Amino acid sequence: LVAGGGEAATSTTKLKDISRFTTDDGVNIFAAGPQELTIFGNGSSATIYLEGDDTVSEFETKLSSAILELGMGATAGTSDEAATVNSNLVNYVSTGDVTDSSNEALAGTFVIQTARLGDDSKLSFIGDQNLINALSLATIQEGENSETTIKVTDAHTGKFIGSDSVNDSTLRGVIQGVDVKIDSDVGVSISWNSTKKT
Amino acid sequence: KILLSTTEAVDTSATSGGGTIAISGGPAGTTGAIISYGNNELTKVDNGDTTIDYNSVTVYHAALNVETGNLDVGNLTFNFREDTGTDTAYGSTTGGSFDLLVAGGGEAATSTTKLKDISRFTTDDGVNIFAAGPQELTIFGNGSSATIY
Amino acid sequence: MEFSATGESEDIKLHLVDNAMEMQIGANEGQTILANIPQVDTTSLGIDDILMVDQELAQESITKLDKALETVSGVRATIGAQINRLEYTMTGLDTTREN
Amino acid sequence: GGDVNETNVGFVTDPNTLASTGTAYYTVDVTAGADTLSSVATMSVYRQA
Amino acid sequence: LTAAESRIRDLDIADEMAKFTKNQILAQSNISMLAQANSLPQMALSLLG
Amino acid sequence: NGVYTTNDRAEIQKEVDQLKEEINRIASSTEFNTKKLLNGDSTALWSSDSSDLDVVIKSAVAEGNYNLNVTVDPGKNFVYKSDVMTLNEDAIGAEIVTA
Amino acid sequence: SEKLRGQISGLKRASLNAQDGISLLQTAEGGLQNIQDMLQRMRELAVQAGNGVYTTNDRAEIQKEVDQLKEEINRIASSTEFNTKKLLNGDSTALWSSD
Amino acid sequence: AMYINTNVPSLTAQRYLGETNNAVSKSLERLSSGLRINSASDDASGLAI
Repeated sequence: LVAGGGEAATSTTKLKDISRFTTDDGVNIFAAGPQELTIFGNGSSATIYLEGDDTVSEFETKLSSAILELGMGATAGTSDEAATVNSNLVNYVSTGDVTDSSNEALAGTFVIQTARLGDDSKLSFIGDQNLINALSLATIQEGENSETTIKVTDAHTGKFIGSDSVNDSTLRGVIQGVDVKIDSDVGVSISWNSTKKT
Repeated sequence: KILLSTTEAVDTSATSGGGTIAISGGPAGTTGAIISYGNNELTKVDNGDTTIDYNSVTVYHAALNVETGNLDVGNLTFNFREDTGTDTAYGSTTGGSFDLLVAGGGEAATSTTKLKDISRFTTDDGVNIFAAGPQELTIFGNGSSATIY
Repeated sequence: MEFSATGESEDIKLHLVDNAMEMQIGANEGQTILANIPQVDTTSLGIDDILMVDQELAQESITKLDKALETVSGVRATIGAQINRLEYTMTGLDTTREN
Repeated sequence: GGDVNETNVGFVTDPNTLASTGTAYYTVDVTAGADTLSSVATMSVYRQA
Repeated sequence: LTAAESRIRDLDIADEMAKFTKNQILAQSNISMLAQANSLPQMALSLLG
Repeated sequence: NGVYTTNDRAEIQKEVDQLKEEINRIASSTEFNTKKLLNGDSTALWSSDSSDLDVVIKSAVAEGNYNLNVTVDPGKNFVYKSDVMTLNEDAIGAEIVTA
Repeated sequence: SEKLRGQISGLKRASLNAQDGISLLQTAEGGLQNIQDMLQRMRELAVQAGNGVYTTNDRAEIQKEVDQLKEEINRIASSTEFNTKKLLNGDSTALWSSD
Repeated sequence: AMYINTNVPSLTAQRYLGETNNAVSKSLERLSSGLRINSASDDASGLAI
């Protein structure tokens, strides 16, 4: 199927041709040279370089690898579940792959998700004003925190000491003078549903 | 103490689907046990491109020390091939042998761990105590004292 | 004209070592400060092949000049951050000395 | 030691308390089906004095 | 734009002059106190001795 | 105040990071007679086996070894969408489409 | 007393070392300021040319002085010095070579 | 308690005089130059704008 210009872009279109990557004066961003993009998350940062000749699929692959470098991706479950989850992190929807009443109900858009819960899943983007404005990111879902049930008992006799149900996973006020922090990647299993794409 | 290994009898001759794993070697030169798997339990099937695949299998191994006889138990996870299979029947697998090297122990202290690798034996400034040289320890009791290096 | 691939790949070798700057900032083995200064010249700024002969290169020239200016500003402000940290850390040494 | 990958193992993860010093190499035979029998072999013994 | 840029040029000189005056006034008091502090101890103790 | 682009804020972040490093150093460098004061060495002393548990000391703690049991109820994450991208006036695109 | 006197001596040494360090950064900042000053005149003379009233000789007249300015900026890039240790020419971070 | 060569107040005065002198010098430099930012360390965001 040959789709002309003036229409949804395809998977092999070069980045120097998209309409959103030219200014009002007709000078594309990639004229001077390759562009930077910095991503902040999980108390870390990463930097990628874009050149005006790569296609969209290369952009998706680079973004997926950069995100997985931060460690936000699937943990060392090391199963095919992890491979599929890693591959379905950044998605591009073509004309022949639209699904009604789903996150991907719009044609030719990038969908971005992460593999952690709550505030840990917030991403921040830094770059040139024109590039950031051209990307025009938007939010369709916001994160929520978890509920942790904690019980404490002695290690030699087993006498009960205390229990709590917390939200930020910080055990406070049960052991005298000590606060304990427990990570949020404990006791969770992740799966991927392609029938609904979630 | 006496330490033994035990083996089970399996058919291991199906249309396809699995294989057997055998761990051997080590500083004690042990010849460990052999285990067998079932059908479609090592390699999965293609889904167009598969974007490269890997399956996971967990293995536990135990060793015995010769002077205190304290047992050490460790685990590993093998990742097996992307996607095999006959003409949409059951799967496929490849046999052979290769060599493996280890570094560190994991998240615990093993019986044969080197004393310069314990995280508790370094200060907050990044310098380890033993870098300068040997240390002295004194024990007092019952009106007597002793010193060790 | 016809250009063709040679057909035999080429091999190159590169040697790289570090020459960073150390700063002793304490009275015991271990506490220090590291210092580095990025290499800056015409080649680093990427304006080696700027040309002014015809009425077509000035626009690219202006773009490249903007990029070089923002890079130099970033470097200078990094140096400023370093100097501010050192100024703040100088006085605690004398306070501890008095105590 | 010298041997080429005749099998289809990608890599190994999660090494945890599997002893250490990594010098006496390990043999991880992956055989593709062979009849197995019931048997026993003495692994080790330990005496103090 | 040149009005906008000429808002980070320099402070209204009056505040700078005030800071300078206060600092210059306080310096002399520091000097006098340091002189008396140096004077006191040797003299007093050698008087005791 | 929004008059700054998304680069000035990263520039500020660099200096903020340096100040954080300095405060960490001064927290971890205090000393008297080989006795570190502020580094939690004056009240208690803790250690655990897991690599995902953090402990902060506030006041006097009692003693002993404890066993903890955890149960989890999950939440949700953030989902972002980018905008529609189209072609220019002179572009040609091809795709493999099924019907 | 021995431990305290040793620590005091170390403190004095670090106190001197701090200012000894700060001087170098001040010098580098001055040099970078001069470079930044030149680049802006380069930009203004760049936006100068680009008008069509001028023949191909006026642009050559501009080009000669632009080349001279580039040579001067290269000289100032390669001329900075402190105690027989060049700063800006990548001799403070790394060292590379190839055949 | 009277001692010999233990003049801690002299050290305190020396330190305070140090801050006073540095502040005076910086104020003099700013006034002579007639510019707010100067150098590169007074403000990190004004330079780019």
